[PDB]
Amino acid sequence: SAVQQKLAALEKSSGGRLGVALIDTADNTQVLYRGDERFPMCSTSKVMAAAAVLKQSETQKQLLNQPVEIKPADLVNYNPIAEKHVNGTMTLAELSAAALQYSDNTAMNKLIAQLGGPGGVTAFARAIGDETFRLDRTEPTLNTAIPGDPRDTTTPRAMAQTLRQLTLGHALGETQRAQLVTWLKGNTTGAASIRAGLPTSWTVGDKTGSGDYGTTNDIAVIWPQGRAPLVLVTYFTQPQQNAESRRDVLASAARIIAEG
Repeated sequence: SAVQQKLAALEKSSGGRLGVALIDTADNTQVLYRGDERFPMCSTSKVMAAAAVLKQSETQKQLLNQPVEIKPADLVNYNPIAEKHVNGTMTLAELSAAALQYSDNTAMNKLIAQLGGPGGVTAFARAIGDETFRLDRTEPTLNTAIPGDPRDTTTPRAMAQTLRQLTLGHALGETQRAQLVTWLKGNTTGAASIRAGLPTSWTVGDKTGSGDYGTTNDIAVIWPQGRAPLVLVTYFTQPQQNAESRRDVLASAARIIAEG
């Protein structure tokens, strides 16, 4: 496969380890590169926590409007939105939007708490048929991305299938799914990642992640004009703990995929 040789070449040029899964919902064909290797999720895990809260709201129909206190002690390392509301409240919807669209880490920790800890996020993954995802820690320590460490990892294949079911499938109810899609389409952190390798005409919803070891990730749902949507996951990590982020690799991987 030409796409697999070009992805292997991109990886060699980059000096890191690249993982890719594409699902084409037209024929449900899959393109995988290191699809069964584990990669640190970093903030791409926020999608699962938000979806788990949405699933709870199918029965607790007013759950997303519940106010949650933001206190100074709740603040961690990166809280662009929560900081604007310390000693006030945010609703669970506002926290979900902040975690997804601004990668707010305090918001992620509040979602984890609502689910009863990391094990409650993992439980949701299992409930929708994802046996691979594991969330072990809260923010910010889930981003340590230590080589070989299985904590807070998943595989590209697994995350593609799960993102498909959440956004285009029916793992969530109809209003919950629509809300997730709307949040993802509204992400503000993704301009330099998958979006940058795709035609400007295509609609993307995505969630970025970054961490130590130069870990640079993006998971996306893509709606090409007049064509079936695609799911694309791109994970990348590097050998030096201090390595710089490489969002250009993810753009390049998307461009390779789009060429095919």
